[PDB]
Amino acid sequence: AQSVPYGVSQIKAPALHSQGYTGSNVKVAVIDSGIDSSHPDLKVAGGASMVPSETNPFQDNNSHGTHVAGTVAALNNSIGVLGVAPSASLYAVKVLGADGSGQYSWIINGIEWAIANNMDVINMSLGGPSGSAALKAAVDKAVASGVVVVAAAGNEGTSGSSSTVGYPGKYPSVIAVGAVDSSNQRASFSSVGPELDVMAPGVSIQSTLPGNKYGAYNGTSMASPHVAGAAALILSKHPNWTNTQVRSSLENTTTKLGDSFYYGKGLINVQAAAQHHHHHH
Amino acid sequence: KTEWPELVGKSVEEAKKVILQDKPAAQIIVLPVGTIVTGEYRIDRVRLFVDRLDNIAQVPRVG
Ligand SMILES: [Ca+2]
Ligand code: NA
Repeated sequence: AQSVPYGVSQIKAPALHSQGYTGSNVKVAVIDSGIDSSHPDLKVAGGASMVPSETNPFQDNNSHGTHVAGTVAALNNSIGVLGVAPSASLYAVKVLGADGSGQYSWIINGIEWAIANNMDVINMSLGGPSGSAALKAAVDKAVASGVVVVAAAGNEGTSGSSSTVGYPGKYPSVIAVGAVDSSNQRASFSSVGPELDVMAPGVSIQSTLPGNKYGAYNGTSMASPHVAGAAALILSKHPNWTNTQVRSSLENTTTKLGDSFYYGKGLINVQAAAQHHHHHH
Repeated sequence: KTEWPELVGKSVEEAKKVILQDKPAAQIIVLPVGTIVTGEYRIDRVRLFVDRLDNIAQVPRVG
C-alpha cells in the first residue's frame, strides 16, 4: 500500500489530485545531487550532470537529490510514498557531488541546461551564504525565460535582526522557502529575513532514498520541493499561466502564520492557489 | 554547544580537535569556502568551510 506523507496533505495537494490534476506534462528540474532512476517509486524523464568527476545524473551518491525528487513527484501507485505532483516529468540535473557540495559554476551550468531544455520549474534545495553576479544572472535569466524558480531558504536559524536566508533563495527572482512542522510551527533551524517568501513542511518528511529505500529527512531542502511540486500542480490545471502568475497564486493564498520575518507569507495552500480567485485562508 | 565562532581563522586540524571534544560523535566534513551545499538539517553533522590555506573561513555550526 502507498502512504501519503503528512506534508503532502498539509499543503492540500490531495484536493488537486481529486480534481484530476497531478502535474502531467510539466517539466521539473531537480538541481541537486542526482536522482536514483532505478527507484520503483520514481520515474526520471531525463537530465544531465555538471559534476566533472560524477558524469551520471541518474546515480545519486549522496541521497539528498533522490529524497527531494520524491517529495516533488514520487509516483501514484500501490507502493512507497505519494509525491505532490506524481505525474510531473522529472529531470535529474546533477550539480552536487557525493559530499553534498558543488562549485558555483556547476550550479550555473545546471540552471543554463534547464533553460535550454525548456523546464517549467526548477527546484534548488541548496545554497550558500554569499551570492555572485553570475549566480544572480543565471536565476534572473531563468525567470525572464518563464521558469518558476524555487529554492530552500537555508537552515541558519536566527541571528538577532539580521537576515539569514542563503543564496540563491535570497535573490528577489527566486521563491525562498522556509520550514514548518505538522503543527505549522517554524522549525528552529529555518532561516529568517525579509527575503523569506513562503513556508512548507520540512520536519520529519518521508520520501524516496537510493537503493529502493524510504526515510524521514529534515531541512528547508525538504520544504522547497513541496512548493516546486505545488507549482507543477498549478501549471497542470492552468497550463497557460506564466511563472509570474504561478508565483503570485502561491503567495496570495497562503495560510498566514506569524510575523513575516519568521514565517514569510505563511504556509502554502495549493488548493486555494489553483482557483481563479485568490485569498488567504 | 552548537556553534564555534572562536574557531574562525584557526587551522582545520585544531577545529576538528575542538569540535570532537565538545561533540565526540560529530560527523565532520571539510568543504571549500564559497561552495554551494545541500539544504538538509543533520543534527549529527558539522561542516567545516576552509579557505585555500586550510584555515576555517566561516563559523562552524551543527547542521
Ligand atoms: Ca507511490
Ligand atoms: Na527570493
